[PDB]
Amino acid sequence: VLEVITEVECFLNPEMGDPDENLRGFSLKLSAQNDFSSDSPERKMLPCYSTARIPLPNLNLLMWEAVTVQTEVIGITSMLNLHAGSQKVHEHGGGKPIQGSNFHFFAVGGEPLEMQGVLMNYRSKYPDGTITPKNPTAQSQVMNTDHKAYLDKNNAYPVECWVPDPSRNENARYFGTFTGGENVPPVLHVTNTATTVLLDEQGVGPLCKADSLYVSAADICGLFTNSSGTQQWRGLARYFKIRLRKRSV
Amino acid sequence: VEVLGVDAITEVECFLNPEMGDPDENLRGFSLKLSAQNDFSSDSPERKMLPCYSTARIPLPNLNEDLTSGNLLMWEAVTVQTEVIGITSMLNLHAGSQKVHEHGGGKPIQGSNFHFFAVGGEPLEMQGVLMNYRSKYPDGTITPKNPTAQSQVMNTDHKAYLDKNNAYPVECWVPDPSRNENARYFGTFTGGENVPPVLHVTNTATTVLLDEQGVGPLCKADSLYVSAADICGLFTNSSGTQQWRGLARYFKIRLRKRSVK
Amino acid sequence: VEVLEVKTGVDITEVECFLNPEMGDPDENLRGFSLKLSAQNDFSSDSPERKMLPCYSTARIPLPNLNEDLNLLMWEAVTVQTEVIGITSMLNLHAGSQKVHEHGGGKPIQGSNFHFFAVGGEPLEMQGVLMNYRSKYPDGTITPKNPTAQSQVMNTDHKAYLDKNNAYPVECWVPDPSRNENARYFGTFTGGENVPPVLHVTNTATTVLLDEQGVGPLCKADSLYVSAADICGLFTNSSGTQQWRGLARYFKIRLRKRSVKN
Amino acid sequence: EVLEVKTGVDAITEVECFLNPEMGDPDENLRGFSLKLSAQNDFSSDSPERKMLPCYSTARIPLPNLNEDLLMWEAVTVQTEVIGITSMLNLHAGSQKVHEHGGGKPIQGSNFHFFAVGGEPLEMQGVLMNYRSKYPDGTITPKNPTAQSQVMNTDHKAYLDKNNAYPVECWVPDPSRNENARYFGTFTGGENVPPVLHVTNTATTVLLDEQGVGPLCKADSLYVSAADICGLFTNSSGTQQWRGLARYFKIRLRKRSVKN
Amino acid sequence: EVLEVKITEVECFLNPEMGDPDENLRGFSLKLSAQNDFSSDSPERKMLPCYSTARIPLPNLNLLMWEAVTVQTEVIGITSMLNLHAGSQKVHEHGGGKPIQGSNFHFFAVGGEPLEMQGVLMNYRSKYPDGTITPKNPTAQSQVMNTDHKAYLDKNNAYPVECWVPDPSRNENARYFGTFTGGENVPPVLHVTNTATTVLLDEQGVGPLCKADSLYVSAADICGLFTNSSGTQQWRGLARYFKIRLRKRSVKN
Ligand SMILES: [Cl-]
Ligand SMILES: [Cl-]
Ligand SMILES: [Cl-]
Ligand SMILES: [Cl-]
Ligand SMILES: [Cl-]
Repeated sequence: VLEVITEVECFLNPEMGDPDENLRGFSLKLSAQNDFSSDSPERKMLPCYSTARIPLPNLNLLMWEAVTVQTEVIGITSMLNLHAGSQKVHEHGGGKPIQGSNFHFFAVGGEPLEMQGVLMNYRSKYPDGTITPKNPTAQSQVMNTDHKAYLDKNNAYPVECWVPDPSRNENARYFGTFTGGENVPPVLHVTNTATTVLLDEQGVGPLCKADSLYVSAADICGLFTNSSGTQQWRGLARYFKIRLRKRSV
Repeated sequence: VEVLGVDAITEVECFLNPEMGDPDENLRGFSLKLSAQNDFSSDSPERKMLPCYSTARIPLPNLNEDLTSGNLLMWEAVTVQTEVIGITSMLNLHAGSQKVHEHGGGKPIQGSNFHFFAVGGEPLEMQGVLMNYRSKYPDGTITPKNPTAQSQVMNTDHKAYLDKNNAYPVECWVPDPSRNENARYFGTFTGGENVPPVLHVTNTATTVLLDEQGVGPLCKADSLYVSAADICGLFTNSSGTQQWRGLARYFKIRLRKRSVK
Repeated sequence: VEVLEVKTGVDITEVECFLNPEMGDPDENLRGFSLKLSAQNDFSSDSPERKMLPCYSTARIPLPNLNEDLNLLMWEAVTVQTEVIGITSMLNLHAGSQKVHEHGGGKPIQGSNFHFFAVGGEPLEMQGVLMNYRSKYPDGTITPKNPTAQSQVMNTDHKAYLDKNNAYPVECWVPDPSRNENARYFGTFTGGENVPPVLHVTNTATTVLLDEQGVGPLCKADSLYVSAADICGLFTNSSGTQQWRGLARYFKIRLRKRSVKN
Repeated sequence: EVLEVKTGVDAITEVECFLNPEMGDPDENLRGFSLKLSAQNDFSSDSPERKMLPCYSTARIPLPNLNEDLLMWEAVTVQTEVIGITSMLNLHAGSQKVHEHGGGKPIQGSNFHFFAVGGEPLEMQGVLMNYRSKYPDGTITPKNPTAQSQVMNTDHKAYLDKNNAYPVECWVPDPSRNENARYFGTFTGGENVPPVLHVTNTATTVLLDEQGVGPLCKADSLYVSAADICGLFTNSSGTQQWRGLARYFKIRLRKRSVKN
Repeated sequence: EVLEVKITEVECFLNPEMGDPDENLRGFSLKLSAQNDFSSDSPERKMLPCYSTARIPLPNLNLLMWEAVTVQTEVIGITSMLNLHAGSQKVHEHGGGKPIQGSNFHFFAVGGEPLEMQGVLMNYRSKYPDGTITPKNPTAQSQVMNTDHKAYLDKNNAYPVECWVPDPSRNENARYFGTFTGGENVPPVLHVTNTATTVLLDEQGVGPLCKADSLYVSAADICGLFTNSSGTQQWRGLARYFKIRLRKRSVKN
């Protein structure tokens, strides 16, 4: 990497499971109380990480360096609809707000996000279309160094199976907050005044290999509680605006 | 709206009223009672049940005697002081609100809330997202045209200017982070049945409107745009019915004269 | 008032005040509490009793005139140290409060709270806003005159000076952000049934009262005004009835002499 | 009164201590707990037992003797934290089950975390929930209180001059005095409040005022004060007791020249 | 003692020691008991989470000593708590499983010697099981501060988290950071980022110095309670990653 502008943007859709053509942005209803010895969750019940590869102007070595990102979760006010489908809070009361466990995560890199597998239950039998830890053992419930993967397929890597790998990701920046619990309030902020700098302490940002920029996200907002009492994950899309400059390699 | 050398500062003050629905003449600042449990396939919210974005265009003094000149002057918005007005009104637990228990006081306003403002030199630009794309919205509202299942996530068709007061339902629209190059917007959504409202007042806080290059919103055709949504939470009537409560937002915006090409 | 330089000399006075709260004080024993809260009055017949309504506290601190000939000198407020007094009194869970469960301790004070202070060179300027414009307020209260539905959002008619102690109900009035050019105010409202009180004491915290140009509130008529509201939450009696509980607020204000033009 | 910091050999010292909590200690085995809490006493007949009332902790630390013809020790920094926060992860002993087949109920609810460093005893102001409370022998509480003692009564001034005597519910640090002390307290009230406690040997509180002057130690004595009521322990029966923990202090001091 | 500075990186994933009640429930404790009288409180080994520790040997440089300058650390697998289909009690009829929630402790340390610990007990009369190292000759004063209870974190899976805390009166040659959050319904809140570095230099710019060419990492990451369908509860813990930058420092003999 030697010394030494353009902007790209993306709306990245969430991958919550989409149990039918009308329920884009939701998961299938949650099952409960499967014994660890017989836990076979359906594909459409499992939120997955989102990713997109963004092609950049080819340059000939000059490389695009990501310098800043602006990002926010899109449609947060949609949760002020308490008239459609949600269980009443009490008799004559309005609908129950989306609430409970949530995960808000994004990454910007010059290559796919590197992940480490960890499982609640190693004996989980994951469905076709999902990519999950291979040859899991009891150690897969703590740290098992076999479970390395690239975030190289959209709507494939279940959020519950994978985390950003802090032992890799030399050429990406990632940020995530997990908040667990049945009554957790969603707290989401919007502003066009907030920028994250992507430069390390030596002043270098993600360098885009094969003229490619990779954005990654997961934005599980909480659980939607139907009138029947059934629960579904709700997700929202994440906007990215990335400022890049030419750097000489 | 009070609108008061080359270093001339104009201060624009205004109190923007909330638009929560106002279901009768006595419940200004409240919505109609919330319905619940409408199947997605038959969800027809009443007009007066839907809080909408508040907005106003504030005309500014004309700056340019000669419209033919190489350079023109524009009002540039440099700072805003803002706060929500009448937050103490929620200490009235004697009127209309369900008792917390037998012999107890009234239930405080609480639950999901949204506190949002914008200051720009053109209308706020908005992106539509829906809980439920099959929602049938009522006459008087402006809501995403020809929504699809993709409207429940991101559908780039749904672009609008916040160009009408009490028309754009908060539940359908967010500020568009892909536009608004000539506006600053700030919002926080806090969801949940029991969320406590937390609101601060002080005449000592100022938000700077200058971007990275030190440039504020530039007021196009001498027009300053203020936008707000202040849903404080849900009021619970003795019956158990719930209504949105909103409050007005004050703005004090300082502007200077910028030369442009 | 044209503001000139700070008058330096061999002479920064400090003044201090403990400002008692005005929660309603329903009898001789219940100083610091309101009357039991009523519930479920229809908006059309809402007549709260005076002793049920917390009011803004205010005191005027008199200062010596500085002018040998009626250029002049005014006292300028530079800083304030302030804190809520007796926060630990809520650790009394043996007196009066409803058991949390059988064989358990008393229920803590909790729920909606408001913590507000101001320091000005003149009375606090307030703006009226009502939950219910049809509320019939009791003798001894000063509340918005000729309210309309618009009084439930913003009605610019409702301007008042905080010119009387224990008269302006907290539920009717907020500091006016469109006035108070000669005062600094700070408030946080936290609403809800089960809100925990969170209160900090420290003698290391100073609020600077100086504006953008380094100018504090000026005591135009040789008076300093301190204003407060400290509703800590609701006390729940064994019976189920609820009362507001308030606590006094301490102020210590650093003053200097400021030159101004006649 | 205050001149230059004196440097030289032996112009700096550090002192440390662990101050035990004073939660009431209802028997020889329940050190660090209170007696079970009563409830619903009428204000007119409120007679709390001594062992039910947590009190402020205080200790005097002697410093190397300095000469008066003035040189004084100046407190510059304090490192402090609450000791034994992980003991609350014992959910097997004595605590009511959260539900059938469940673990014990964690300690939770109203808490107060307070410390002070001064060159004289902490100065306190009295405020009462109920001015008619009848406090027990062995406690020092607001003397001859009135209805005003429920808000602010300026008669209630005391020095924190006795360990395990000044009940926390009766007294606060007096912000109108303590010219020669720094204090820091947080009260969080409510039945379900979670304890939140941080430990780290990398956090330092600076005790210097805006002029760069720390507490000055009169007669070569340093005074530490604390209250760390962590919350309520719920027994199997439903009875509740306060739980407190010790507090560590590490105080760095330097010599300061002063003119009497 | 400590003179001029003369760079190497080491990394570790340290497993949690939550009790591991059977070969399938690695990362969990045995179900919690409740309501033992203080006079008859005999917790099983597998029910007690313990501090984790690893010693990392470094090249023998001989004085010159290895000096720990920075640490990046992260709890690993926080998203696994989004599995609400495996084994958790339903929140209500037709509902999803109950999240892990309740009392949690998140702690780490980097030192040039074993972590120095201080013993404090909920109940001094607690009778601890074989394989655990707990306060010796405890008294009622062991429920507050009893200075007898000093120990080195010198063994992995032995020192129960409920018995021991880092000693603020020692650990001159280590840096430690911990937060305890107690309560029935406390929400786990965990952040991941590869952009966060902790500086380990003291006031004089000296990091921990690796006595006998050993670096010591210590942790406890009790995430909260898992509630089984039956109502029984188990602690859940997760591994902690460490990446430590070290430099050579000249010292006097
Ligand atoms: Cl794998
Ligand atoms: Cl549209
Ligand atoms: Cl009026
Ligand atoms: Cl006294
Ligand atoms: Cl020991």
